[PDB]
Amino acid sequence: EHESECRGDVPECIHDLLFCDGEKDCRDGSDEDPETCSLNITHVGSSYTGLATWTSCEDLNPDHAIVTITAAHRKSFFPNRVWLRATLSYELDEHDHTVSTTQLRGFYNFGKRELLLAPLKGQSEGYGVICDFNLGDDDHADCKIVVPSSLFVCAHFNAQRY
Amino acid sequence: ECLVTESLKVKLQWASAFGHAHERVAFGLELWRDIIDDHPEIKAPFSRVRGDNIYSPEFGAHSQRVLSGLDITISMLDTPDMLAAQLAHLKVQHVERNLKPEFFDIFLKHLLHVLGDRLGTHFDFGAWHDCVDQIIDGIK
Amino acid sequence: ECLVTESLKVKLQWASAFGHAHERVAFGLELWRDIIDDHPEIKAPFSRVRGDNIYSPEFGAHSQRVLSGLDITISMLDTPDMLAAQLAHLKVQHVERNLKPEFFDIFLKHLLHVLGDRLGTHFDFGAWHDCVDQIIDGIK
Amino acid sequence: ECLVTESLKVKLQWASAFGHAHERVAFGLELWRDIIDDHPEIKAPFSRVRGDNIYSPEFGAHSQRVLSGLDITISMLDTPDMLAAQLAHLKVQHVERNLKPEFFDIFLKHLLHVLGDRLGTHFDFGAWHDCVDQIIDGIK
Amino acid sequence: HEHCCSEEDHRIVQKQWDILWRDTESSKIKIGFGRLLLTKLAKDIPEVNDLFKRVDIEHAEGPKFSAHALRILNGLDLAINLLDDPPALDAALDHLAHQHEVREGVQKAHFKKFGEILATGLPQVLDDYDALAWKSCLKGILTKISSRL
Amino acid sequence: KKQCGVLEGLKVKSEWGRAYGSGHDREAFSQAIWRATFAQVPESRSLFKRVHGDDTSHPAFIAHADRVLGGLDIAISTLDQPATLKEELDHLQVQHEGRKIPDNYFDAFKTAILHVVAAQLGRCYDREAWDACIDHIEDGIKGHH
Amino acid sequence: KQCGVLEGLKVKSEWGRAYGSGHDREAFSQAIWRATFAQVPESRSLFKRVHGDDTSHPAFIAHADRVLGGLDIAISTLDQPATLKEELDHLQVQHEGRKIPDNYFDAFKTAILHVVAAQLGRCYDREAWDACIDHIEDGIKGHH
Amino acid sequence: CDEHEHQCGGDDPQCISKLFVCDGHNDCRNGEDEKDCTLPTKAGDKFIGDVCFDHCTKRRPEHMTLAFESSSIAAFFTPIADLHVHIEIESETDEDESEVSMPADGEYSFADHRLTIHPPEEDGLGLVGEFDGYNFDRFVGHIVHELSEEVCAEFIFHRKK
Amino acid sequence: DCCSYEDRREIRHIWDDVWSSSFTDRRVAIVRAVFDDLFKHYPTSKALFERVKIDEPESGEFKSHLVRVANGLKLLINLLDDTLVLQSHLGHLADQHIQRKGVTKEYFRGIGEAFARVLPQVLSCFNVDAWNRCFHRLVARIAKDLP
Amino acid sequence: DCCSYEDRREIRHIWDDVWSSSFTDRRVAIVRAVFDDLFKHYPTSKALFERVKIDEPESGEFKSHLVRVANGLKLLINLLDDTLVLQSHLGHLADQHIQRKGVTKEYFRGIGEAFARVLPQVLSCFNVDAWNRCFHRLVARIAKDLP
Amino acid sequence: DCCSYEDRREIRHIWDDVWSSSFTDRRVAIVRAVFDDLFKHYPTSKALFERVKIDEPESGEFKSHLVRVANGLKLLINLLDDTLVLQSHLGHLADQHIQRKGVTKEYFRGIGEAFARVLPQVLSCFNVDAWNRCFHRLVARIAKDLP
Ligand code: HEM
Ligand code: HEM
Ligand code: HEM
Ligand code: HEM
Ligand code: HEM
Ligand code: HEM
Ligand code: HEM
Ligand code: HEM
Ligand code: HEM
Repeated sequence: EHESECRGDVPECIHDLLFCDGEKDCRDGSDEDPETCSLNITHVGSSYTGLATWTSCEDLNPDHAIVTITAAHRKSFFPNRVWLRATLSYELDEHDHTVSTTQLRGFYNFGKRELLLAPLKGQSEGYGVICDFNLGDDDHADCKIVVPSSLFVCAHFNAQRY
Repeated sequence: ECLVTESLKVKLQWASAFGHAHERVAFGLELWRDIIDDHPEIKAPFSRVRGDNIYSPEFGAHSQRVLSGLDITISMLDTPDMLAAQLAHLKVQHVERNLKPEFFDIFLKHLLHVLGDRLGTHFDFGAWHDCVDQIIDGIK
Repeated sequence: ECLVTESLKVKLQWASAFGHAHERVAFGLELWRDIIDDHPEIKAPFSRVRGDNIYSPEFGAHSQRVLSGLDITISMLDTPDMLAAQLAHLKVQHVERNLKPEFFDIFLKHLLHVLGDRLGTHFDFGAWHDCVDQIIDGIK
Repeated sequence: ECLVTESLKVKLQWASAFGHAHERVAFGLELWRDIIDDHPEIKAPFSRVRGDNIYSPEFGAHSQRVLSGLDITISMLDTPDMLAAQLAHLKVQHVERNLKPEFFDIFLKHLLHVLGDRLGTHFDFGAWHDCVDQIIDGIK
Repeated sequence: HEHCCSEEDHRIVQKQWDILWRDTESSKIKIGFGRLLLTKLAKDIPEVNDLFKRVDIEHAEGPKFSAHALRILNGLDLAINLLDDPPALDAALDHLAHQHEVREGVQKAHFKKFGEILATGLPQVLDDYDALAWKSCLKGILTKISSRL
Repeated sequence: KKQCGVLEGLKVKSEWGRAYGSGHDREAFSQAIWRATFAQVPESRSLFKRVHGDDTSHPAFIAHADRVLGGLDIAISTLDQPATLKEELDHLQVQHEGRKIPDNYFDAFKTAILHVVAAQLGRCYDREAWDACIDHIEDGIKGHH
Repeated sequence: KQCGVLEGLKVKSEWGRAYGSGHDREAFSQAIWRATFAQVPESRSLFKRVHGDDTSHPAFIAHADRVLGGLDIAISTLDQPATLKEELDHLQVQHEGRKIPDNYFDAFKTAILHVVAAQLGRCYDREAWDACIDHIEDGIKGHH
Repeated sequence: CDEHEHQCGGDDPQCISKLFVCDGHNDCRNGEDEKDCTLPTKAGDKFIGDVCFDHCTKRRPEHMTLAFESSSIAAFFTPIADLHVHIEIESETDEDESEVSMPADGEYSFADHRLTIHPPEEDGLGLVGEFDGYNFDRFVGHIVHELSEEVCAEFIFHRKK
Repeated sequence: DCCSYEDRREIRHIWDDVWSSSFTDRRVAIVRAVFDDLFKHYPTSKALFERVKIDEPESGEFKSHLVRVANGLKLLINLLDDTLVLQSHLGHLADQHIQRKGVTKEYFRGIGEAFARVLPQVLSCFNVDAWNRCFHRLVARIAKDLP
Repeated sequence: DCCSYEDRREIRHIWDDVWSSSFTDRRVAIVRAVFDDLFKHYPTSKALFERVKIDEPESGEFKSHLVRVANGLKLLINLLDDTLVLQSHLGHLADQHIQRKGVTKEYFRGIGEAFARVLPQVLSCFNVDAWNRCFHRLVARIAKDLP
Repeated sequence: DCCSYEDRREIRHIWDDVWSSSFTDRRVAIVRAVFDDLFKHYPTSKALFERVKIDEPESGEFKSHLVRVANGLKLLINLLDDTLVLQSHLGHLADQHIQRKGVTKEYFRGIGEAFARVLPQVLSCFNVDAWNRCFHRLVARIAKDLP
C-alpha cells in the first residue's frame, strides 16, 4: 500500500508522487508515456453512473447515481495530480422523481488511477466518493460513496460512463 | 427468586457455551479439573470410576453422564410439575454414597467459573446462581 | 528505583495490552475475577456497588472507573510535580472506607499477573513492579 | 509399571507439545509460573539465578537448561542401561543444594498440568505420571 | 563487498525503532530520552563536560540545551530510516563527521563509550529486539562518524 | 493571518505526523518538494553548487533533502513551548545567514510544501491553518519580520 | 567408495523423503520398472509367473511393492552391520533359485538413481547413493 | 489435482501422477500427455533477464544472462533432460569492472514445465525457472535458498533474437 | 434526538484523533481551551471551581482538575459500543454533580456549544451535526434530576 | 564477523535436519564423529576427557558425555531468534569450561573446522559459508576469558 | 455389519434434525411414539415398566421416564466422532439393563425396527439403510450376553 506498480513488461513498485513528473524514475521510463499521462478521464464534463446499493445510510432502495466533473486544473509546477471539482447526484425515492445534490472537490491520482472526492463544507448530507479505474479501459470503475472521516463504505456502485 | 423470565435466559446460554461433540467432552473434563485442583479430598468417592486419573477414559465417560443430567434438569426447568420428578429420581442415585452437604454448594461455585471465560462479560450471574440452587436443593 | 527511562517503558506497554472499547471492559472484569477467587473476604466493601456478583452491571461500570484512574496516574508519570497532586486527590477517596494496608500490596501482584498472558515473555517486570509502588504508596 | 510400549508414547507426545524456538522459551516460563504461584517458598534457592523475578532474563536461560535435561532423559528412556548413567550424573548436580524430597513429587504434578491445555483430552496420564517417576526417583 | 550490516537486518531495526514513535507528539519523548544520553555520558568521562559550554549543559531542563538534545536523536533518526539505499547514507554520515571536525577537543575514544552506554541503554526502552542486529548497524553509524578525527 | 493560534498550533502538529511517515516513502516525499520548487524558480539551483544540486536524483543530494525535512520536523514538532522554539529556530538563522537568499525564494518553497502535503495527506486539512504556522517559521529563518 | 558409516545414514534420511506415504508409492514403483525394461527388453522373460507381460496389470503392482517394501528394509538398517547381513542374506536364497546375469541388476541400479532424482527435492549426492545400493547389490548376488 | 499429481484433462479431467508425463507410452486416457515430448530449449539459446527485486546480495547485479552449453537426454527414461548452463553477470561499482561466469548443471522437467539450476557456487542459491507451458520466449523464474525453499529475488528472462 | 448508531462510529474516530497519546500535554491543552471558551460567556460560573484554585491559570493543581475531566469524559466514549454499562456509570457521574452548590441546568447546555464552539480548530475532518446530536443525550441525562 | 540475520534462518533449517528425532541414535553418531575427527588432528587433547572413560569408544558412560554436548549445543541454536537470553546462557556455558585444566584457546578454533570438515557428509544441501560464520561468534565468545 | 464412517456423518445430521431444541416438547413426542409403536407388536413387554406407572399415558411421571431414554440415547450419538469412550459408556448402559427382570433379547431387535417404522414420518430426507446398519452395532452390543 501507498505505492503503485508500473505499467510495462517488467513489474517494479514505485512511489505514488513520481508519475507524470517530467523525470523518468523507473527502469523503462513507463512514467513518461501517453499510455499514462492521458487525461481522457478527467476532461471537464465527463460523468459516471450506475445504480447504487446502500448498506450503511438512508436505506433508499437501489436508484441511479451519477458523478460529474465540473472543473479541472493542473498546476504547471507540480504535474503529479489533477485538482478538480465535481457534483454527486442520486435519486431519493419519495413520490415524484427527485434528487439531492451534494457538491465536491478532490484530486485525481495517476498512480492509483483512482480519483477521490469529498464534500465541500456546509452541504446537506456530507458524503464523499472513491472511484477506482483499475479495469483495462478508461471507462467503467468500481466506486463507493463513503463517509469522509473513517473511509467507511457507505454505498457501493459499479459505474460506467455515457 | 427464579423460574420465570430469569429462568428462560439460562436455557439459551446453556445451548451456546455447552457446545457439541468432541467440544463437549473437552468442556466436561475442563470442569472437574478445576475443582480437584482446589479440593483434593473430592477424589476419594471416585475409586469406582478409576478417578485416580481423570484424563483416563471411563471417567471421561462418567463426567459426560454428569453434564447430560443438567440437560434433563435445565431443559424441563420451565414446567414446574415435571421438574420435581427428575429431581426426585436424581437424589435417589446419590443416597447410597458418602457425601458432604458442602460439596454441592462448592460445585455451583466452580461451574459458573468456567462459563465465565467463554461468555466473557455477557450473562446474568443472578439468573444462574439462584436457578442452579433450585437444582441443587432437590438433591439434599 | 524508578527513573526517566524505566518509567517510559511502562507507558508504551500500558497502551498496547490495555486495548480499547468492548475489549477494555473484558480486560477489567478479567482482573478482579483473579483476586476474588484468591482472597474471598475482599468482596465485603463492595456491597455499595452490588459486588455480590461481579459479572452483573454497575460493578462492570465501577471496575472501569478503577482502571481509568491508572490512566490518569500512569499518563502523567513523567512529570514528577503534578503526579503527587492526583495521588493526593486519589487517597482522599479511599480514606473514608475500611481497608487493610496489605490489600494494596496484594493488588499489584495480581495485576502484573494478567498482563503476562497478553505480553507473553516480553516486558520489564522490574520497571512495572517498582513503578507501580510509586503509585501504590501515595494511597497510604 | 513402566515398560516398552507405555514408554514409547511419552516420546511422541513430548515431540509435539514441547514445540520449538521462541515457542519453547514461552513453554518453560509458563511452567514455573504455575508452581511459584502455588508454593511461594520455592523461590528461596534461586537467589543465584536472580529468581527474584522469573520474567527477567538469566532465569529464562536457566529454565530452558532445565527442560533440555528432560530431553536427554526422555530421549534415551528406551535403552535401560544408559538411562541410569545420566540419572547418576544428574543427581550429583542436585546434591550440594538445599531441597526437600516433597518438591520433586510436587513438580511432576504441575508439569503434567500444563500439557493438559495443549493436548486437551488426548493422552495417557498413566503413561506419563508413572514414567516421570522413573526419572524423579533417580534424583533422590 | 561488505558482509557486515546485511540487508535483512536493518529491516528489523527500522521496525523496532519505529515502535517508539507510534505515539503522537513524541517531542517530549526524545527530548527526555535524549537528555539522559548526554548526562549519563558526563558521569563516565568528566572531560567532555567542557565541550558543551556553548549550549549551557549546566541546565539539564534548560531550554537552550533541550533544543540540542532533539537535534542529536533527530540526526540519528534520519540515519536509521536511510539505512536502505546505502550510497546516500555514506554521504549523509560524511556530512556529520565534518560537522564534528571543526569542533575541537572531541576524542575518538569517547564514541567507544557512547556505544557501550547505548548498546546496554537501549534494551531497557524497547519491547523486543535482537541485540545481534543492532550491534551490527550501530558499529556502522558510529565507526563512520569520527573517521574525520 | 492567525498568530499561530496556540490551539491551531497543535492542529498541524498532528496532521504533519500523518503526512511525514515512516519507511522509504519519506525519501520519496522529499524528492517531490524539490522537483516542485525548482520548476517555479529555475535559477535557484545556483545556490546548491556545493551539494551537487545540478541533478536532483544524485545520492549526495538525497542526503541534503532529508536533513532539510529532518530540520523542519524539529520546528513543527515543538510549537507548544514558545521558549525552546525560539532557541532551536534561532540556530537556523546563522545557517542561512552566510549566503544570499532573496525573500522571493522561500516564499515559493512555502507554496511547494503546501501542494505536496495535500497530495500525500488524507484528503482533509485546513490551508489557512498551515499557511500561518510554516510562515511563522519562515519569518524565523529570514532573521527579521 | 565404501559405505562410509556416516554417509550410510545420509541416504537413510534422503530415502525417507523420497519413498513417501499415500498412493504415490504405487506410482513411484511403476517408474522403476518401466525404466528398467526399456534398457533390457528380454528381461521380461523372468517374470512369466507374475504376469509380467504388461506392467499395468494388478497382479504385477503387488509384486513391485514387495520389491520396494523389501529394499526399504535394507536401507532402513545400515547402522547394525550384524542385522543387515542377517536380513540381506535372506534375499540371496530368494534369487539364487534362478538365473540372473550380473548385467541386469547393474541396470536396475541405474534405474533407481534416475527415478529418485526426479521424485526427490532437487538435492542429493550421487556418489553417496551409488555406493550404498551397490553394497546391497553385492549382497544379493551372493558373492562380491 | 492432488499434491504430486498432474492434471492432463483438456475437456474431461483425468488425474495422473507426475512420473508418467513423457513416460514413453499412453497413460492419460485422453492421450494428451505424449503430445509434448519435444524439448523447447536448444543448445546455443541465450536468455537475458532484468531484475524485479533482489535481497540475496552477492553482487546485486542490474541484470544477468543465461546460456546453454548443451542439452542432453538420458535415452531410456526421459521425463527429465539434463542441461549445462553458464550464468554471466557483468557487474560495476566504485572500483572494479568485475565479471563472472559460473557454470552449473540443471534439468528441465516436462512434468510441471519447471527448470532448475543446482547451486553454481557453494552459497546455495538454486534458480527455479517456471514456464507457463505455452510460451517459451520468457519465464518468470526466480532464485531460492536451496535449503529453505524461500523466494528471495525475481528476474524476468527473455529469449534473444 | 436519537443517538442512532452511525453517529457513534463517527464519534469514536473523532475522539481517537484528539485522545491519541500516552502523554497528557495534548489532552490538557484541548480541554482547558473548552472551559477558557466557556467562562467568556458565563463569567458567573467562574465564581465556582474556587476549591481547585481556578484563579491560577497554570497551577500545579488546576491541571489535576482538567485531567480528571478528560479521563472521565473519555471514559464515557469507550462505553458507546457497550450500553447498559453506560446508564450505571452515567447515573453515578450525575450524582457527583448534585452534591455541590452552584451547578445550574443552564451551564450544561452551554458547554454543548463550547465543544462545537472550538473543538474543530484541533481536527480537520469533523462532523458538527453528529458530535452535537450524540452529545446532548449524554448531557441532558446529567441535568435531569439537578436544578 | 557479523552473524547478520539470514544466516541464522540458514542455520535453523540446517540444524533441523540433523536434530529431527525423539531417539538419540542419530544425534549421537553425528557428534561422536565430530570428536573422532578432532582427535585425529590434536591427539594431545585425547589426554583430557579421561574422567569420562574416553579409552572405551563404546562405553555405557562416554555416550552420556556426547549426549549432553548435543543437547547443550542444540540449546544454543533454539535461542538465535531470541537474543539477550543467549549472552546469559553463553557466559554460563563459558565458565563451565574454565574450572578445569587442559582446555586451550587453540582447541576451539580447531572444532570450528571439525564440523566444516565433517558435518555435511550427513546432509545434502548445506551452506558452508553461513554455518562457518555464525559458529565463530559462538565459540570466539567461549575462549575470551580462557587460556 | 461395519458401521464404517460415512454412515456416522449420515446419522449426525439426521439426529440433529430431531433433537434441535432447548425444550422437551418435541424430543418427548417422538420417543413416546417409538414405544407406543413397540407395544402394539409386543403387548407382553407392557407388563414390564409397571414401576413407572405405564398405565397412565399422560402421567406426571411417565414423561420423566422417556426423557431419560432420549438424553441417554442422544448421549450415545455425540460420542460417535470419538470412540473408545463409547465402549466404556456402552458397557455401563448394558449392565443397567441386566439388573432387572424381563429383558427380551428379542425386544431389542424389535425396537431396531420401531425407529425404522417411526422416523420417516418426523423428518423428510432420511436414509433408512444407514440408520438401520449403525443402530444394530449399538443394540447388538447392549444385549451382549442375554437380556
Ligand atoms: C450437580 C448435579 C449432579 C447430577 C445431576 C449428578 C448426576 C449423576 C448421575 C446421572 C450419575 C450416574 C447415574 C448412572 O450412571 O446411571 C451420577 C453418579 C455419581 N455422582 Fe453425580 N451428579 C451430580 C453431582 C455430584 C457431585 C457434586 C458429586 C461429587 C463428588 C457427585 C458424585 C457422583 C459419583 C461418585 C457418582 C458415581 C456413582 C457410582 O459409580 O456408582 N455427583 N451422578
Ligand atoms: C490500585 C489503584 C486504585 C485506584 C486508582 C482506585 C481509584 C478509585 C476511584 C477513582 C474510585 C471511585 C471514585 C468515584 O467514583 O468518584 C474508587 C472507589 C473505590 N475503591 Fe478504589 N482505587 C484503587 C484501589 C483500590 C483497591 C485495591 C480497593 C480494594 C478493595 C479499592 C476499593 C474501592 C472501593 C470499595 C471503592 C468504592 C467507593 C464507593 O463506591 O463509594 N480501591 N477507587
Ligand atoms: C525435574 C527435572 C530436573 C532436571 C532434569 C534438572 C536439571 C538441572 C540442571 C541440568 C541444572 C543445571 C546444571 C548446569 O547448569 O550445569 C539444574 C540446576 C538447578 N536446579 Fe534443577 N532440574 C530439575 C528439577 C529441579 C527442581 C524441581 C528444582 C526446584 C527448585 C530445581 C532446582 C534447581 C536449582 C536451584 C538449580 C541451580 C543450581 C545452581 O545454579 O547452582 N531443579 N537442574
Ligand atoms: C551518535 C550519534 C551522534 C549524532 C548523530 C550527533 C549529531 C550531532 C549534530 C548534528 C551536531 C551538530 C548540530 C548542528 O550542526 O547544529 C552535534 C553537535 C555536537 N555533538 Fe554530536 N552527535 C552524535 C554523537 C556525539 C558524541 C558521542 C559526542 C561527544 C562525546 C558528541 C558531541 C557533540 C558536540 C560537542 C557537539 C557540539 C554542539 C555545539 O557546538 O553546540 N556528539 N551532534
Ligand atoms: C523551512 C525552510 C527551510 C529550512 C527548515 C531549512 C533548513 C536547513 C537545514 C536544517 C539545513 C542543514 C544544514 C547542515 O546540515 O549543514 C539547510 C541547509 C541549506 N539550506 Fe536550507 N532550509 C530551508 C529553506 C531553504 C531555502 C528556501 C534555501 C534556498 C533557496 C535554503 C538553502 C540551504 C542551503 C544552500 C543549505 C546548504 C548550505 C551548505 O551546504 O553549506 N534553505 N537548510
Ligand atoms: C535391489 C534389488 C532387488 C531387491 C531388493 C529384490 C527383492 C525381492 C523381493 C523382496 C522379492 C519378494 C519375493 C517374495 O515375496 O516371495 C523378490 C522377488 C523377485 N525378484 Fe527381486 N529384488 C531385486 C532385484 C531383482 C532383479 C534385478 C530381478 C531380475 C532381473 C529380480 C527378480 C525377482 C523375481 C523374478 C522375483 C519373484 C520370484 C517368484 O515369484 O517366485 N529381482 N525380489
Ligand atoms: C461535560 C461533562 C462533564 C463531565 C464528564 C464531568 C465529570 C467530572 C468528574 C469525573 C469530576 C471528578 C469527580 C471526582 O473526582 O469524584 C468532576 C469534577 C467537577 N466538575 Fe465536572 N464534569 C463535566 C462538566 C462540568 C461542568 C460543566 C461543571 C460546571 C459548570 C462541572 C463542575 C465540576 C466541579 C466543580 C467539579 C469538582 C468537584 C470537586 O470540587 O471536588 N463539571 N467532573
Ligand atoms: C563446541 C561447543 C561445546 C559446547 C557447547 C560444550 C558444552 C558442554 C557441556 C554443556 C558440558 C556438560 C557440562 C555440565 O554437565 O554442566 C560439557 C562437558 C565438557 N566439555 Fe564441552 N562443549 C563444547 C566443546 C568442548 C571442547 C572443544 C572441549 C575440549 C577440547 C570441551 C571439554 C569438555 C569437558 C572436559 C567436559 C566434561 C566436564 C567434566 O569433566 O565433567 N568441550 N561441554
Ligand atoms: C434402545 C436403546 C435404549 C437405551 C439407550 C436405554 C437407556 C436407558 C436409560 C439410560 C435408562 C435410565 C437408567 C438410569 O436411570 O440409571 C433406562 C431406563 C429403563 N429402560 Fe431403557 N434404554 C433403551 C431401551 C430399552 C428397552 C427396549 C427396554 C425394554 C424393553 C428398556 C427398559 C428400561 C427400563 C425398565 C427402564 C427403567 C429402569 C427402572 O425400572 O428403574 N429400555 N433406559
